[PDB]
This record gives sequence, structure tokens and C-alpha cells, in this order.
Amino acid sequence: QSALTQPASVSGSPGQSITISCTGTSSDVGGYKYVSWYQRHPGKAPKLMIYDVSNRPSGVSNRFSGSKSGNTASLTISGLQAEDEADYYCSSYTSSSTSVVFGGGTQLTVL
Amino acid sequence: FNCYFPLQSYGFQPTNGVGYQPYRVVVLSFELLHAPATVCGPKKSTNL
Amino acid sequence: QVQLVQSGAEVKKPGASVKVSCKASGYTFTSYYMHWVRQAPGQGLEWMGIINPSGGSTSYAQKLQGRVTMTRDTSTSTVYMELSSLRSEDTAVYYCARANHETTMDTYYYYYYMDVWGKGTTVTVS
Amino acid sequence: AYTNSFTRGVYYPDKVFRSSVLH
Repeated sequence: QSALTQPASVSGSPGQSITISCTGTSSDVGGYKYVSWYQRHPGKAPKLMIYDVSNRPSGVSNRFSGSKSGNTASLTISGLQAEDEADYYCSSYTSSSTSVVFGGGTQLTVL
Repeated sequence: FNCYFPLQSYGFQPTNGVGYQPYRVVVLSFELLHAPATVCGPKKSTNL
Repeated sequence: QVQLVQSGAEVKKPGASVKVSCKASGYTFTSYYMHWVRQAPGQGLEWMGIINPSGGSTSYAQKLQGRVTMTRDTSTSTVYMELSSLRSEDTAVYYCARANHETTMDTYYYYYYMDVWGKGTTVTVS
Repeated sequence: AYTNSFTRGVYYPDKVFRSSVLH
């Protein structure tokens, strides 16, 4: 399908919680349980925190959780810090021509 | 926990399937009411 | 130390062909898949296609017909990435990606988990 | 407003002709 929909930029405060939306097609997110998110520290490599919508690799801080309903996937960051300021991309398998789709991305700026 | 989406994806690895391959199983169910049959094969309808 | 390394950067003009490697380390080269993701400038990350280290079977995106052929080397645990008829938007950061399960017989877990990564390798075409 | 259905509602159960038979 087409690139997923993510907020352009979300700001907040440390320790406060911020949630990131990810909209796709029913063939991108709503037909599957395969949503995974990623983050960009500038000039660095990706890093996986989210996969299996709400499941986790070993070593990811319990501050990041993923959620799923309808066409909306969502990532929640509890107890924000300036440690958390990065870019964020949601990913999903698609039931169509392609196999993997990504969101436009979201820059989380810590104020 | 105890809350699972009831659907799963098969996958069908390209060449790893001996009983793990896509088998497009078409099934014909032959329904007759002893009514007007409508789908019947190429028989030449001779004179009466 | 399971880590993936491609080559350095390349500077192309349109119409050429480019050779991108990716050696592997720290595991059994014949188990996992090798996934490949680029980053077009300003638009997000983009998967080409993959190749199986066990047999070499290939596949790729329809939008990338005939302009890509993925090869590999089991002896050096090196997998190779080809892109011909190069165009300006082919400027991208090309990543080699490892699947989050070993190729397993009669399997269920799907093989597109993108979890292990290359440093990155940017292509410049103008 | 309720009414009696005295004997109506009977329909040919199938599409098979019969004759002079209590089926």
C-alpha cells in the first residue's frame, strides 16, 4: 500500500507520557497483528523496541508500550526524558503487493 | 494474556514445504433438488 | 557480536550498476534470512527483496523489476546487492537486515522480522 | 390487533408433481 500516517512532531515534558499514532489500511494494520516500531537517534542506526504490537525484545525499558485498534496502532512512552528525544517509525506487514510498510515518522522533541 | 486474536498467517515458505505448501483446494459441492438441472455435461440430445 | 557490515559509500551517475556487500558475523550463516531496506531522501525506509543463504532463492519488489539481482557467498558469509540502470532517486542509505528466526522446517513464525542491521551505506546518484 | 390464520400458509413443499396422494 502507501506510506503510513504518523504525526509530524509531538512535544511534551520529561516524566509526562506521550503517545504516537500510526494509521494505515485494513490491509496494512487492521488485517494483521504485526506492528513494529523503530527509532532514529540522529546519525545513528535504527533500534527496535516494538514488535507483535504489544510485545518486546529483551533490554527495552518498560517505558515504551504499543497498542492496536482498527486502523490505528499507537506507541506510548511513560516517564519521558530528554533521553527519549528521537524520531519514531511504525512498521507493519501488508496483505498486498509489498510486504512491509513504514510510517512517515514522528520527531519527539523534549522541552 | 488470555486475549488472542483468533487469526494466524500460514506463510508457506517458498521451498520448505512437503506438507507445508499452498494447496489451492477447490471443492465442488453438487446440489440437486430433483429440480431443473442446469449445469450438466456434453451429451448429444438425440431425437425422441 | 552478531553484526552486519556492508562496504563503504559509492558515487554513481545515472545508468550504471553498483555492488553492495554485507558480511555477517557471530552466528550460523545458513539459518536466518537477509533483508534489505533503503532510505530514499526525505521519504522513509523501503524494502527491496531478500535472498535465502540456504539456497539462494530470490524475490524483490515489483517496482524494482529487472533493476535488482541479489547474490551471496556462503564461504565468506557475505551477501551481495545489485542495482542497475541507476536513477537520481536511487540515492539512498542501503541497509542489510537479518530475520528474527532461523529458517525452520514446517514453520509458522513469519520471516520478515527486521531486527539485525548493517551500519548503513549511502548511495549517491546524480 | 390480532387475527386468526384459520388454515392459510400452505405451500407446495417442493417442485415435484404428485397426483391423488396424501403425502
